Amino acid sequence: MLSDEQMQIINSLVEAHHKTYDDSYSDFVRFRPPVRRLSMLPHLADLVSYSIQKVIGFAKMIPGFRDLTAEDQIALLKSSAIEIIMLRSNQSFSLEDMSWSCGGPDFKYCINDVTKAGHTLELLEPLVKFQVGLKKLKLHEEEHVLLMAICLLSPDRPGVQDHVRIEALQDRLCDVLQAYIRIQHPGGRLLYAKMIQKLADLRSLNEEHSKQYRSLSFQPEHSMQLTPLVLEVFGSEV
Amino acid sequence: MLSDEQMQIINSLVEAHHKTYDDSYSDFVRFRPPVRRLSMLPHLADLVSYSIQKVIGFAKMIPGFRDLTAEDQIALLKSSAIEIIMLRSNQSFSLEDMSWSCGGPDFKYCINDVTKAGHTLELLEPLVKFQVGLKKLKLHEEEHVLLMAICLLSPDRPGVQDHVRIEALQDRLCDVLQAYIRIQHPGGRLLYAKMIQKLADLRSLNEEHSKQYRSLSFQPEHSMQLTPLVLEVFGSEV
Amino acid sequence: RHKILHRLLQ
Amino acid sequence: RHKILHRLLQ
Ligand SMILES: C[C@H](CC[C@H](O)CCO)[C@H]1CC[C@H]2[C@@H]3CC[C@@H]4C[C@H](CC(C)(C)O)CC[C@]4(C)[C@H]3CC[C@]12C
Ligand SMILES: C[C@H](CC[C@H](O)CCO)[C@H]1CC[C@H]2[C@@H]3CC[C@@H]4C[C@H](CC(C)(C)O)CC[C@]4(C)[C@H]3CC[C@]12C
Repeated sequence: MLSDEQMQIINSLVEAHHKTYDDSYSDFVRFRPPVRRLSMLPHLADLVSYSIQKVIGFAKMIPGFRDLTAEDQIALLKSSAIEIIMLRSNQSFSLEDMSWSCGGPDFKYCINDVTKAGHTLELLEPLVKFQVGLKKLKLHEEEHVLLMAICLLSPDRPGVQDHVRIEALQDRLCDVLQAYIRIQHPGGRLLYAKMIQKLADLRSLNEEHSKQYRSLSFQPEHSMQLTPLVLEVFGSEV
Repeated sequence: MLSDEQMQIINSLVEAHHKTYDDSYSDFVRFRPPVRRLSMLPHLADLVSYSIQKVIGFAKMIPGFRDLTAEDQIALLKSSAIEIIMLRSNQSFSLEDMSWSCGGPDFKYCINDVTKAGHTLELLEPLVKFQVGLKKLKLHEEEHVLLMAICLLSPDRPGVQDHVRIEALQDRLCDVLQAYIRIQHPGGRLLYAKMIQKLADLRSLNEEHSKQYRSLSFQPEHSMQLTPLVLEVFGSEV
Repeated sequence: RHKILHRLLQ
Repeated sequence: RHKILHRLLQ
């Protein structure tokens, strides 16, 4: 049975997610419009840049994150941002569609669309397969937000100083998640192990995105299509 | 009577302008959409960033520009780009409207719209007054493109090394323009002097834009709305 | 260094 | 320094 403290953590993570995932997708009309080889890059760079702002907002409300040093906060967001975006995008992904549905018809994204932004199928094929594997787990929203927080608060990320402080934060969240699944998720005996495997999947996806981003960022006619916030977060400065 | 060499200069400048001013304005649908205090900044930053690319294309076809060193080319574009954009925008400005009409209704710009991108009336009131004063001159297209080239090739700009080389280029263009007006422009005895005064007007406008841009660029929630190419060209690096 | 990130983190 | 400008100037 979960304690009040463990329950307060769940409450605060759910509220944080609800404050920064917009189910109406109303901001997408603000992006440079989609065009359907690099024709989707303006739209999808704007989309990812928007999502980064949402991940930053979410992170700032994870209990303990804001007390870390500014350097550790930056280090955790720079290495985990693409992973959190992939994770949080599962709530618009559909097994029936194999697509991300974000409101209107202009903002439904195939595999055909997302291969038109400078990235190839060696990133996009594992990403789609990760989405369906994750969707099939049928996570409660409590499990979904806990996984995002655990992913964000991984101490084995380049640039973090206070390893022990953030590992302590992560272990607390892991404890919450294991107890949640045991008490509240019928048939979830194997679920925690599968969720941890998805964290490994994300590391692999992160590596492939980072390798391919280096190609874009070295071609100035492509990098000039990105946003300042994307250049900062996926850039190599320390 | 104009020589063949002076005539070849006019031909090449007109062709250069026709290659990089798109009378159909078809690319404007690619920008982040207008929103009608900072609500026009995404759209107008995209608009200005697009215009910078066009000015670079124009500059690369001015006889003599491409033979300057890469540093001098960068120095001339960084100090003159905003002036060339203000100048070239006169071909969509209307005395009847006091607006810039760029194709469809979403891309007609009032004084009300262009005050919604972080800049105030101490830039926008002189800019509009400059537009009507320029429009009233009824420049031939030959005079218009020559003025843009002369403005671009001003040696009294910060960062230029080869002053004497680019002053020589500018004097040639000035000679062309004075002879053009005398032979081909009826009643143009006072025109060259007025065009030179507009170059002074642009310096003042440049100074005010640069001062106000510093405000935007120091507020990261605003500068993050700009494009990488805008940050490069209006930035302070040497 | 990381001007926008710092601002967004408050 | 001026990475995009250099590229656009060829
Ligand atoms: C459309 C979805 C988001 C749906 C959400 O519900 C909306 C709220 O976040 C995103 C998620 C992962 C994204 C891909 C990640 C890898 C890569 C990043 C790259 C960004 C760049 C160019 C900076 O590397 C752009 C192209 C992709 C393939 C992304 C496409 C959009 C996806 C699927
Ligand atoms: C709408 C017109 C362009 C019409 C052309 O025919 C289209 C092809 O170029 C532009 C010209 C000057 C622009 C202003 C310059 C000063 C300032 C720059 C600033 C750019 C920033 C934010 C980087 O400082 C955005 C806001 C303005 C006022 C510009 C608005 C659009 C105008 C009138």
